[PDB]
Amino acid sequence: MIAGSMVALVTPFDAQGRLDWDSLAKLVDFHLQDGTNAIVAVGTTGESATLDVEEHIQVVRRVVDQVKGRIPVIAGTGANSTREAVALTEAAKSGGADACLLVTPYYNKPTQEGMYQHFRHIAEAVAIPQILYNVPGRTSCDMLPETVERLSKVPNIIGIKEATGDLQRAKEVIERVGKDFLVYSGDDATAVELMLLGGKGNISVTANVAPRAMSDLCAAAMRGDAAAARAINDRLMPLHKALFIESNPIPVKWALHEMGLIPEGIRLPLTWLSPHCHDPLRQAMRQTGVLA
Amino acid sequence: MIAGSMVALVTPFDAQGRLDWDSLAKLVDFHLQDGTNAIVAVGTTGESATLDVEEHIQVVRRVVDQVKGRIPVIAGTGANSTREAVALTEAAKSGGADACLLVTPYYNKPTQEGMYQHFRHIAEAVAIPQILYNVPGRTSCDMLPETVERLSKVPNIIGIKEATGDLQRAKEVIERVGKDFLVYSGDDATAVELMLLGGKGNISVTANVAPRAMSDLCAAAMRGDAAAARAINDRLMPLHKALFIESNPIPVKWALHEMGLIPEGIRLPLTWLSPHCHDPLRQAMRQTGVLA
Repeated sequence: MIAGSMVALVTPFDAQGRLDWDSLAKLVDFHLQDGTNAIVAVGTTGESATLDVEEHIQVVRRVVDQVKGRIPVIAGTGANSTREAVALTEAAKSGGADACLLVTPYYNKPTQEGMYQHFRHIAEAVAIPQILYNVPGRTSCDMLPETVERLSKVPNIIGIKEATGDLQRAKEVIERVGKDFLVYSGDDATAVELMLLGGKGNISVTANVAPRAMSDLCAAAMRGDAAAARAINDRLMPLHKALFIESNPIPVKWALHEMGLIPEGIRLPLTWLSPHCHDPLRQAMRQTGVLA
Repeated sequence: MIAGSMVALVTPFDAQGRLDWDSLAKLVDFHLQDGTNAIVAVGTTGESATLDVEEHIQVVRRVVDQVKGRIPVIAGTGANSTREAVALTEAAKSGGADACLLVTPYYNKPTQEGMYQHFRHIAEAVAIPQILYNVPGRTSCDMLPETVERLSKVPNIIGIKEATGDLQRAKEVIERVGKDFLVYSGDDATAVELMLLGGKGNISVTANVAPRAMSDLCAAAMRGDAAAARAINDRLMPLHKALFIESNPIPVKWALHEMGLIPEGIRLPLTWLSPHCHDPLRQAMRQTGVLA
């Protein structure tokens, strides 16, 4: 049941930076009410980097217990150490997640072969669906198509999150893999086109603030209605952009706080949306009707 | 104490991937023997990404206890999470390291201000010398010259390991900082030019296999003997190149095992030097006199 608009959920912290379960619950009800298809908990937008292993499973567990099978809950469990990816992945599983999102090793720059062995091992170590995650703009390494196809043959690897924002690349992963290997967008601005070429969804930041509009956009795209897709899309386009004027999730939390859904909390090394960027993001929210 | 030829020491693993203390000992004796200026334990080349915290202190502690205070011992303690960086930094201090090496946040892409707050916190939080590390080609982010000058004014942030290999950049940092803030090289091939420009050292990978040559190179370079430095350097040049035929530390470990100094053990997601790179690196080692 994993596809369409999948919010890359933020982890709300109170002013002190401590986890805030009340806000966590409203964001889930928010997405349970407005049509979100899946919730990705504790991934990049959820500030995976600055969470104890302890806070990490507890966020997975409360989203899973709150969702009650009504929607898939995918947990971020990638790490740049294969052993740790196994452990975090094992933790998500016996935690309730329906699948795990695993970013490619970042800082150590593995060879293409090392990336295959890395993911094949996790896939073989833990009985739980696993989605790959390619984002060279952060990891400083790129999983090439040939490596994806190799991985696409592995039993538990159900799909990939392509974030380069490159359509030529996406098309290329789609031509090389089976119909049963799902390709997701990791780029909010061009997700619509990825879906028209065969993609099966969007793991988005934009869905944080416009869930309903993003599931409408995905359904259209994934149903062939290229005209509705690009129309919702160009209407959302300034939010897409504004949501990135500073590294994510610095902006999305600002918005989320402005709609009264989360406290002003973020953990170092992240900062709060710096003052000079407030009004552009504010303008984009008003035009887009997410803020009045 | 801290400058000159500073080997970015590898952490030896046996064939099953367990720490090898005897082999760590020889590497320490080797460097104490062949004149290495300082030892950086558990940094990037020491495969920090794949070491429990248990192993992290076990290694720092063992190098320190063997060094017996004759040479400085810098431990890697950076993390993309400010709290984890303090943690690792504290373990290092209360472990005997003389200084700590801290790479910038690698996947969350913090603002320049965020990088300042982050490093400022670590420096106030733990009474121990701290060196910044900037290597955008891994971290997907770049600390700007203005952020280095600001951090250079913090009490115990003693220097920076600039790895871009961009000399315009090195000059700028040198020109901006006080002369009690030291700039070290993070790019073996251009370290000579960095020191000739005002730099104070090379946290070297090539030093793993040629401690003596790199020590002499650094001495000339840091004296002002440009002609001697560059001569040692174009001589070493094919080793510099070969040692990166695949993401470091993959090549350097191969070299070290061919030399009889460490086992054939590397941790996933890394792989052992792929078959097609063996002879080019063997050739470079023989050309430089490291292997007969």
